[PDB]
Amino acid sequence: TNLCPFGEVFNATRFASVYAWNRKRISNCVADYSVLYNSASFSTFKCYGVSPTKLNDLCFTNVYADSFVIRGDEVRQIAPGQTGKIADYNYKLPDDFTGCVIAWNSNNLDSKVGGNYNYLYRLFRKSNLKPFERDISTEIYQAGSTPCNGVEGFNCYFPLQSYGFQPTNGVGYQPYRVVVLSFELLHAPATVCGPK
Amino acid sequence: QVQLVESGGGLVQPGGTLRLSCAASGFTLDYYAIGWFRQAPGKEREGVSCISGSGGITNYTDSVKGRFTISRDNAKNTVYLQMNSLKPEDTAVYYCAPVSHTVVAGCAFEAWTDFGSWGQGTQVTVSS
Ligand SMILES: *[C@@H]1O[C@H](CO)[C@@H](O)[C@H](O)[C@H]1NC(C)=O
Repeated sequence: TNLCPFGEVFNATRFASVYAWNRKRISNCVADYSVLYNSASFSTFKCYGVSPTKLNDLCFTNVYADSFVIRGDEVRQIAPGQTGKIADYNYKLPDDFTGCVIAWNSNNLDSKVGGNYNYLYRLFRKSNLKPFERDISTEIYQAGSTPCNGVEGFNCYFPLQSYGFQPTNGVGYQPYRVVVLSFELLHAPATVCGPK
Repeated sequence: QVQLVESGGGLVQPGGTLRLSCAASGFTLDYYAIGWFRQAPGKEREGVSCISGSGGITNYTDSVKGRFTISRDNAKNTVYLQMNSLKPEDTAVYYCAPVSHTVVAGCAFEAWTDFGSWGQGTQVTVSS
């Protein structure tokens, strides 16, 4: 039928912060993954539960496309079972994830000479996120045994920080755009097929 | 005694340059937004420049925008204030103190309401 709007996800001018990650639902469409690999600006293109070279053979009930910016050296946290402040406090995949993780260096768009101000990550949380949970709160975080009463001060931390990407950062610190495609299989007819 | 000991400073002519720094004593800096403040002769301490915990966001008052650059090195627990194109009106004692983040992880100029541990500060004099 008609073709899945991957362009709107991958070529969006602006991306979300990882703590406030974006989700777009993809349904009732043909998903030609040749587009994606053919546009070889990708430095991460990996899948779980499916083979990356065989995507064009497959059908799913729904596909979800989550997207955000992190540092290059945090892309490794975007995977089932990983630990670290990104996997635990910002964006968590389930252990049984079926889908693909794609990432590419976005230094030319997302870094700014004054320091990018909008890309944030959560660095403190009372407990880990559940898979696909999204937390946008900005409550002062009680790191000690003294209650904070909503006021920032010693051991009473603001819970987000900015990456501050600048064009001159080394490559592990440069911004990467990330798209996580979830391949959902429910007891239902399948609405996202490739050119099998 | 939690404190941020200021260093650097001194006497320069108009158009001169200074770099102040302030090092955390009794705590570590990493998660805290820090401001630089200055107390000109007979005046209140005014915020001049602030930087968020990560270093990613900075803010400057009008009279120093374009001339001062704040930065930090969390591994050394130090914050810096590079001051260029100095003017007589920049003459003041300069101090560091923790400030609050804004809810978008930026920084505001006011020291924590609690905070009483100003240092000695460091003297800056700009004169002909
Ligand atoms: C992104 O834009 C380029 C240039 O217009 C295009 O070749 C590419 O196919 C686009 N990506 C997707 C996923 O459509």
